[PDB]
Amino acid sequence: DAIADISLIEALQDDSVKLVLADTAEDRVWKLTWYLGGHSASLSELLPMLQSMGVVVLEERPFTLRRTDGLPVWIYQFKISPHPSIPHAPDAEAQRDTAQRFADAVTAIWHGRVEIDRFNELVMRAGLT
Amino acid sequence: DAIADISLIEALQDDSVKLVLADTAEDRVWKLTWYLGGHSASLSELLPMLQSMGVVVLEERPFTLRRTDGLPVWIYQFKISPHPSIPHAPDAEAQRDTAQRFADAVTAIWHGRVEIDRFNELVMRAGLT
Repeated sequence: DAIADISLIEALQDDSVKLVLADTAEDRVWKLTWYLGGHSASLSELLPMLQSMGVVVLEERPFTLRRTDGLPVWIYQFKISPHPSIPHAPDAEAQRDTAQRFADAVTAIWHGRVEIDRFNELVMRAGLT
Repeated sequence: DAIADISLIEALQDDSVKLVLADTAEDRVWKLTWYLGGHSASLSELLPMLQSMGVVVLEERPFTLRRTDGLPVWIYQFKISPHPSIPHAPDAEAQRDTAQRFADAVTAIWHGRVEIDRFNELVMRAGLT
């Protein structure tokens, strides 16, 4: 896990943001790793963005460290679960596409390019960008 | 810390709730220990109650264990900060009274005896129950 972590950490820039969404070994539970490259963010603003996605926030674990150039970076492990009414993935390809769309959507939400509303849930419902 | 923890844990009952609010060694930062005696609660419902209090949720740390009678209990450490416009405590007595009112208010919020709105902020603003 250290190889993937330092690779994503080094690829970050000033005030950069990275997300990786994977599935937990159990059923209907996902792990989202959220990397903040330079500045820390509180949960009261980080949670509503994921709430608009339609998933339920279950657990959070914070971490932090310093990069090679002295840039402090933060890592947040989110154990989340999507809404039961959300359809499943017929294959691994659908899971991969949904993960990519989810990461891009939340990244857009953080930058303020969109609004915070339940319309975002359609990304995981109708398979839209 | 173990003496105070097991004392509060043993005093709990089925589906009981306990809160202890203390001040961190730094300035304008508080630590709230939230003990759930029997059932686990997600952050998506535990956070709005504290949001209505007027404080900003900064960090959360989860823990769990089993009691002597086999009852599983959960502990949540919340590192929070009140709103800057909220007045300070002129003495330790005001801090103690505010902590007692805060604990009682949030305990009432969890039981559903009140509503979730910004009116609750007056508890920490005008010193009301």
